[PDB]
Amino acid sequence: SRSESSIENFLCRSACVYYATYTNNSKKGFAEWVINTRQVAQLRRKLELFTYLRFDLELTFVITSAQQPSTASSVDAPVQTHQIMYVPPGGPVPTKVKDYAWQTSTNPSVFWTEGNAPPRMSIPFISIGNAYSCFYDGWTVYGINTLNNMGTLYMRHVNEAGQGPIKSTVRIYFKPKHVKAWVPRPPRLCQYEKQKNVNFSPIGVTTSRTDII
Amino acid sequence: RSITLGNSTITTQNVVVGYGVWPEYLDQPTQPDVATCRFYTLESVQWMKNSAGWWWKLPDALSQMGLFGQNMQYHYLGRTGYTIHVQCNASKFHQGCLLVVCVPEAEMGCSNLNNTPEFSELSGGDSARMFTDTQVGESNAKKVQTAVWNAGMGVGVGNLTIFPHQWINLRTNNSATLVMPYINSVPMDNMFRHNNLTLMIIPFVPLNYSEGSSPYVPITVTIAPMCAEYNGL
Amino acid sequence: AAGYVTCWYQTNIVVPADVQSSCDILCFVSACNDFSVRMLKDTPFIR
Amino acid sequence: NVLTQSPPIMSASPGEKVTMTCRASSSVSSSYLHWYQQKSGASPKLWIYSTSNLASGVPARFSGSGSGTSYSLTISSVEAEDAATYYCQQFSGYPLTFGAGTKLELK
Amino acid sequence: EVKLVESGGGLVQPGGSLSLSCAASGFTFTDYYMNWVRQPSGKALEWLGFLRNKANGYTTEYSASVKGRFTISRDNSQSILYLQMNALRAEDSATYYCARSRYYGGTYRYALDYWGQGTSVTVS
Repeated sequence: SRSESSIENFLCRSACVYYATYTNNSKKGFAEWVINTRQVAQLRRKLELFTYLRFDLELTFVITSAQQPSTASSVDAPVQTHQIMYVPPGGPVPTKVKDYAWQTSTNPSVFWTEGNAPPRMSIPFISIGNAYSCFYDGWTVYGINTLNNMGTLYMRHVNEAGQGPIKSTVRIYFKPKHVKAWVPRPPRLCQYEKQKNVNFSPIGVTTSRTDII
Repeated sequence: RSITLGNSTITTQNVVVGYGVWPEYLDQPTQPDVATCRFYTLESVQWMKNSAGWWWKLPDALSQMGLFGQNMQYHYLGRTGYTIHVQCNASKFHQGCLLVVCVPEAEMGCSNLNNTPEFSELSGGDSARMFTDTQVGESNAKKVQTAVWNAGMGVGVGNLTIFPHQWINLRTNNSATLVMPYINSVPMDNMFRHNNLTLMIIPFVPLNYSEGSSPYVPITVTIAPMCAEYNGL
Repeated sequence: AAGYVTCWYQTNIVVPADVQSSCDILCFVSACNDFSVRMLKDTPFIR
Repeated sequence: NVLTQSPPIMSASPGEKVTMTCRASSSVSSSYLHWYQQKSGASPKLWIYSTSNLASGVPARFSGSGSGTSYSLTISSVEAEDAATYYCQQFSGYPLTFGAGTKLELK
Repeated sequence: EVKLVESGGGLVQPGGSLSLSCAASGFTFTDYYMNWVRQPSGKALEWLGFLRNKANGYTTEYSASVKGRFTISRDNSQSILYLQMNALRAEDSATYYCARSRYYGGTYRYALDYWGQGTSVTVS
């Protein structure tokens, strides 16, 4: 029973990494997420066991809505539709809801009505180098590594509101595929303090006992 | 015994080689060999009683060492391998134990929780930086956190043996030898912005001697580049 | 100029207890067997 | 991190058993808390290091204890030379903060 | 025996500078951490900073309030210890000590065993 410790069965799991809200009428309701691996603390520790990784990606969004308190007089709305835009590394970036960057041509986006299966999409391995780098001892600012930059995501409604505000949440799920690892490293002892860097506070090695015998 | 390279010669007598591979060759690159393949002996550090440890950043420690320091500034890219010889000379009346490890991509953490360490405090130009056995303060601006029981990387110091390592035990052993290939994602990288290796020496069981013996044991590190090739016309 | 044979301390002399530390070094010289001479003269190591 | 000792002034007759406390705001490790004793107009002296171990040349009447965030120093029998001021020290992060001070006046 | 004396105290104007000196005798000076603890007139003690031994590179770790104003250093030839003060204010009138530290196990607990006799510095 030695096969559940394989790399394909150790890292190819699904994990909630982001959770954001956006409303439709407030003229600054749209989500935002720069795709990285250092978001949640549990998935980060399983990825810093190795130094160089290489994987495809699979994202699945579980989008739901909830009615905000409107004014009066028989609120009725049809089914809603969301647009989940993906910006490649080095592309145009939106800044408002109604913007030029949404209707561009080289940003692949999905359109999804409510009441169906949730909208999966898959991102291939996009990098100039031959592998992602989980660590980088060198300057670009120290320890940044501008080579593994996978892109950003953007979500918004495409229905204009007529009688009632509607806010919606979204839980981005995350799943690597065809994982290859290289050069293993010892697991992190100290806690995780910041997102960008590997800064820490010093801690004892092990919990203590009363004597040696 | 008595190996020679270029115009330099050392004297040896067990060698552990990398991750199982030997360092070998691959616009267009040029391959200089007659003037870089020699033993650049770094100067010796002293091991006292209450010592803590040392570290060198590897393509930074040879940045002023002769012709290898000239090819780092003239050529933009490049890739090398290394061959490290460590040997400390103690008598039969001393005792202690070292750990000679060679960490690839050893990203260190600053003392302040928000900043990143400056350039002069990560790597001393052909001079060994030192760990401490106490904490580094929080109030100073930008300095490397050098608590030795966390090895400066926020990791357990005991689990550092997963990297290619070699024990120096003064009871039975005297020397260590490592051969490290080129480990990087891109096939040819810059040599100023990046330090792809880090050689660490940590004393686990500290030095001890009786009254009368010499109170320090010097360590000598000798590095030699292997299969280097640069990029230019 | 014709050369120099200077010698440098790398590390100190590490020595145990109850041993002297001041050691000495002798130096020898010879001919490497492929060398020739010509045009004999008299020696200047005389009155 | 601050240390609050209690009581600030404490009096005891010779022959009784007396105790003082030293309370921290956060959790301080048990091996990093020491006790000092400064007499009237003299330099201070180390009394108990690592919260339970006696110093060199101290009498065996003193004994410290406690763990977590509350530590205590108790004297078994009060004599005539142990009327002074006692401080407690800590280290969880820099700097090293001293206590307020507990004064022991004889009766 | 451990014998620590210190001198250099006196009166000095606010906004001025003053240099103390603490001398050590009776032990190997390049082996122990040397602290600096001041104390106001009958109040609680305050810690300023220490300087590590030769095996750790002679670095300093000041406190938070005196960072940039004070300066701790030692002299290479003989066994003496310095403290360079700058930009003195009215609250620096205190009694300055000169403590030693030591290794109890092979570990470094943060105790201060041997203290100097104490010099005084006032400002006005």
